[PDB]
Amino acid sequence: NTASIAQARKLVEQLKMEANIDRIKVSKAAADLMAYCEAHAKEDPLLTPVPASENPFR
Amino acid sequence: QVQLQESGGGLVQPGGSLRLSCAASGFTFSNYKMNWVRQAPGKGLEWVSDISQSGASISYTGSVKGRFTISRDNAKNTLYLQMNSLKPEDTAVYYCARCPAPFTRDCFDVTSTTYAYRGQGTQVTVSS
Amino acid sequence: KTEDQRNEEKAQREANKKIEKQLQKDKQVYRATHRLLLLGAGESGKNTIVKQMRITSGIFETKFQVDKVNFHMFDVGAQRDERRKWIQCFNDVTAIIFVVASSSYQTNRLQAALKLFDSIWNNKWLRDTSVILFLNKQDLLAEKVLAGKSKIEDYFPEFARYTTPEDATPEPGEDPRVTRAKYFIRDEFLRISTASGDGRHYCYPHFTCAVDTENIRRVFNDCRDIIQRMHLRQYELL
Amino acid sequence: GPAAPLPSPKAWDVVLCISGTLVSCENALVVAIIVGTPAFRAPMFLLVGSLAVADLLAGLGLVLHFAAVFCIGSAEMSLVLVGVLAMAFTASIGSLLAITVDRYLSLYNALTYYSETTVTRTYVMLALVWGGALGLGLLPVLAWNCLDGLTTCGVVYPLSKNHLVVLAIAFFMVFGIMLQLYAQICRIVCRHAQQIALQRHATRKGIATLAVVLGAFAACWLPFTVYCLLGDAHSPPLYTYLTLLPATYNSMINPIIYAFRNQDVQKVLWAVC
Amino acid sequence: APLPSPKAWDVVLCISGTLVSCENALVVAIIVGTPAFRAPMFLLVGSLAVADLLAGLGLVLHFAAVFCIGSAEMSLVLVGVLAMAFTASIGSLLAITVDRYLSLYNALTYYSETTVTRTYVMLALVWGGALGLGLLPVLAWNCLDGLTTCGVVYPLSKNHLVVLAIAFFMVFGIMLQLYAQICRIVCRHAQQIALQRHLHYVATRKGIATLAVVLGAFAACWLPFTVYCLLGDAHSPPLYTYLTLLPATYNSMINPIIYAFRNQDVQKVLWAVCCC
Amino acid sequence: SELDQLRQEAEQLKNQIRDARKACADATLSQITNNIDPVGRIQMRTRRTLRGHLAKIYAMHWGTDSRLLVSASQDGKLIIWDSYTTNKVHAIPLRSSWVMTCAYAPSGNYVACGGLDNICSIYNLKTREGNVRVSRELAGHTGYLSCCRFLDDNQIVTSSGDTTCALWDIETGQQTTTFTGHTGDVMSLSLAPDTRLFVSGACDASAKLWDVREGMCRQTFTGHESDINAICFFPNGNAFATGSDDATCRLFDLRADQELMTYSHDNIICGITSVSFSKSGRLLLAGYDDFNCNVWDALKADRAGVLAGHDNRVSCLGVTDDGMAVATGSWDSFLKIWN
Repeated sequence: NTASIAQARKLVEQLKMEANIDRIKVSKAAADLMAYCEAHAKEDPLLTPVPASENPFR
Repeated sequence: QVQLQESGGGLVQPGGSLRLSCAASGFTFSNYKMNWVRQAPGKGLEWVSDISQSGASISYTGSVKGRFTISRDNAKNTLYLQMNSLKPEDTAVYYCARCPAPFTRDCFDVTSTTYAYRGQGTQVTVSS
Repeated sequence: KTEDQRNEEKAQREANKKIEKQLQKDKQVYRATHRLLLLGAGESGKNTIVKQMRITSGIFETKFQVDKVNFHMFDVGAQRDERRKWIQCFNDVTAIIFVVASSSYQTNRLQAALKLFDSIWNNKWLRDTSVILFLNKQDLLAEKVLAGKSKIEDYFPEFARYTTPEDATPEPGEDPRVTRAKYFIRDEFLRISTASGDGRHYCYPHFTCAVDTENIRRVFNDCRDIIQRMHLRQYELL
Repeated sequence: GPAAPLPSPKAWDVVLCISGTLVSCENALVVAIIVGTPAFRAPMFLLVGSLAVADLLAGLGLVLHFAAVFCIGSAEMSLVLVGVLAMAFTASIGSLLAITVDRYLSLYNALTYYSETTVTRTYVMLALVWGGALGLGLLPVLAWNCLDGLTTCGVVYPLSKNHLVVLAIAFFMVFGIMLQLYAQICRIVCRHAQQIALQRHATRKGIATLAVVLGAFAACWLPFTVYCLLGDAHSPPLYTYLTLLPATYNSMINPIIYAFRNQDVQKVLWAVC
Repeated sequence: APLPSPKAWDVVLCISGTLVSCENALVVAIIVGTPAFRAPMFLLVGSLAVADLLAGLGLVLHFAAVFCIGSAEMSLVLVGVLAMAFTASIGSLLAITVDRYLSLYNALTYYSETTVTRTYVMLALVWGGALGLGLLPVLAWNCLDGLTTCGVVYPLSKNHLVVLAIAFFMVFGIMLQLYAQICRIVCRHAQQIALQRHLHYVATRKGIATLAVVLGAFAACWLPFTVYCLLGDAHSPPLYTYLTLLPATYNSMINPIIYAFRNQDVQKVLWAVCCC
Repeated sequence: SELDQLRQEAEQLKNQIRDARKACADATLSQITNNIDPVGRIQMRTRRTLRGHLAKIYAMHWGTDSRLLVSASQDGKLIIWDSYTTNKVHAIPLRSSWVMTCAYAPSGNYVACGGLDNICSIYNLKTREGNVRVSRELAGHTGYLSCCRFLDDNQIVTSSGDTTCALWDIETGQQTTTFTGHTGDVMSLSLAPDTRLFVSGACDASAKLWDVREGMCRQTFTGHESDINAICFFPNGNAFATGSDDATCRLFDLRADQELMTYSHDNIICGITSVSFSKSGRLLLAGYDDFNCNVWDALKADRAGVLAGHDNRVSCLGVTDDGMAVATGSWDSFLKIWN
């Protein structure tokens, strides 16, 4: 059980790098997601169907 | 996070009865199929027992046949393995494993050396 | 438009025609040649069988020329034991050649082969593909049974009640005891196979030894039977 | 319109008309699925397509023959129509024989079944079946009809006894060929059934389906040919169509056994519905 | 009532029947005399020769009963026996062809000796399907008493004739299919059977093609008669009847030559006998 | 002793991170998304049904200009299609019959293929000779290659079954960078629009974020119950949707470092094969093993639509760079275009 100790040490190292990160509130994240979704809603062919004149797949 | 914790097991006299408990979290215990696999010293993993989704189809390996009982408590999400009349060759490191996909009859890769959905493993030693 | 783009479209159609004419030929080539998987639990003489039928990369491909029918056999190497992901690539193979060592009593490596065979049989996308089962490395099977040093009763508690099948064809010069144990390992695989209904899947047991060379003929008949059984099921019938 | 009346249809004429119309309706969907789906273009599907087009053509010929005998009243048109009806029935028999022989070939050399050889064989089978159908449907039109008044003109006015006898002989030869082919297929299926039964420890399904298909063919086509051989010109007129209804029934039943039972066509039907 | 002398066609029919009877008697003599000649194919060949000899005697003493004294009853029974022998012969030829096909197909993959017993199961069927039929309506559905319909042979009725023709054409289609399957087998597995010949006439493309000629040696003879049985009626000339019955007797003559004398062991017996 | 101490330290840091994750969960996505109006239903129609593949189609990819695509088949052919006119431009024969991934370089010059043969192969489409010839082959990986993507004409990221990811430079041909953090096969990986980061989802029921320059794992996302079969970034590059075999697709956001939405239906026992987003990021598409494609509307986890034109497993599903159409390739050897 020699490589197992090294693997556990690497796991702990990565875990404690991962712990020290900055996290904003979930509400702000949802706000940004919906802001992006609404800002580009007019440029989505799938969301709002386009007339067949501008559709190359017609 | 999907984690499984195994409780019970230790240096015990032969012929005794030992209860091993597998506590699960982070997933639906009802949908999946539970397996018990043991790791002999100096040898690879060998499958021991399995219990299906509902609890109807129960199968064991030849050695543990007639002496091992596998049960599941869906309400408590706890998988119990009951061992009766143990033998010296039964010593190993046990593992409560889960087959990768739910609602599937097949259950792949439960004895591989590197499996994600396997517990840390309790230790069971049988000696005088 | 037609003034400038017409020639470009015409060239594109010509390229399409050439590509389609190539596709017809390699379609004939692809559909003519059959494909088989080579799967091995471990220490079951897979390389011995490969050498017998012979006459870094993770997959090795071998060619056959049996009876003017081209076969390709694929083995898997340098891949980890976790095979729940790449086994789905093999739902179009004619059959999966499963090689099992019958001298397995991991302390019980035979049960590992039995459990793995259950996964292949009951897999969702391997339901259609049949499995050719080669009980291999029986050269020492009679030896240990005759010696009596190792017992299959300890590793398989249901052998003692099991009796020799009436519809059995033992080879000459074979002890009665090894013949019974020979068909006990087969029936364990057969119990899994016959447990599941919905007969799109069938198993083909075949005893094998290292000295044997005619394993070509047993595979050829199995591929003959597998393909025609699939044709039977299409026309109701079987 | 002074006189020139078309006689009113009798009891069995209308039943023949209804049978032909519903046969055409039944086969329209089958041929539509055959042509429309690009996936259904395998060598074996062309055979079912040939049978379907022959059956649909026979039904259309029946309904148009009633049209010619009801408010049309053209003798030459009726001759042409009975000729193309005979052509359609001959094509149906030939296509069923070709379907059986192709199925047996697929069973026999299964490994080599998927090659250019099977496509060439299917093309040759289609060519032979439809050419023979046209040939046997051109004799009762070209010069072998009853219009001259010299020949016997056996059972189906207007059509000579000799052409009818030749058709019966060809049908009996095809019947023997199919009997032997189905004996071969019976041997194959029985061997497989015995193997599977030995493995499990059954044969009812295969015996049932082969018996059903062969009995349908026999009990639906035999009476016409036997009565054709035995019958004469002055035979009772009800027997002309009394034994001709089973021919329409077999033409009706053929796509159910050969097309609907296929899982892929059934799935396409369910998707359409 | 003085019976007029039979015409020349009846005389030549009797003569040809006499040669057929002599040849069949010779073939059965070689078959029976040698105890070693009991091969599985030889039993079917012997049954064919038995039916053939019976037909030959029937025709010969039918000419006898026609030109000598006699009543219609025994003549009727005898012509029924003649047709009975002919349909038995047709069944025997079909059985021989199916035996050849079964032997080739089975010997392609292993072999079984149990089929000899199956031969009996087949043989009786022929001699029960044809033979009994060849006597079943003749004694019951005869048109001599009749006053219903007769057809193209004086004793027999038309329904019997059309039934026999239907059976004949079913058998002909069966044999066409069998020959096609034999050709497919010999073309696909030519090298194997060429190398595995040691453990019936199955050989290279040139060698086995003669079977088609053998099939012709059947098709060219019995086909001209059976079709006529459907086309003709009571008023059809008897000249056509005799001219189309003669090919049947010729086929009866030629069957021993192509099936009995063809085999190598009887050929060795033939050189042994001729050398003396 | 030391192993037990390391395990206890790992557990206590895990508990601390769980507490930190729960601290930032002020309000769920359901409450904030309840106000917005639903899109209702989307009736997607099939336009082009591409035919010419014999075996199953296992991977496909779109070009930068949303005109040319690539599909790989287990038959050993890589077909480059023009979806506009359903012609085929280049039927590349493959050295190994078994292929599991194909990719288009973001310049139209190179294509990449890989599979069980353990070697990723780059084919050049702009050869002077006019014949498509293999340019380079990379064989560093041990486990079967799972997927591959192009950073530019020179760098390629590959994810294989050896629980490692690799970054190769094409000219020199050796592994420029390695990524070893996963405990299982790395099934899929997706690249951020800014190409500085990429997230790979593996069979350990976990996804991991990696930075190409520094070569270390930034954050790990857990919460699934089975193997993540596919994963795709949000168009803005600040979130990613992961689809697994537990019949549930999850949405994760990087900054909160936790899940947000749990798209699932009680009648869905079938798993997920591939996921993708649209240009606006509103509509998301996810393939299923039950031969249909379910389209979830935006965030409320309501099935906006169903696309049921396939007969077998849908293996690849991709949305064009301009969002005109969605291409679904399944195991029935048929690749369809929907819009």
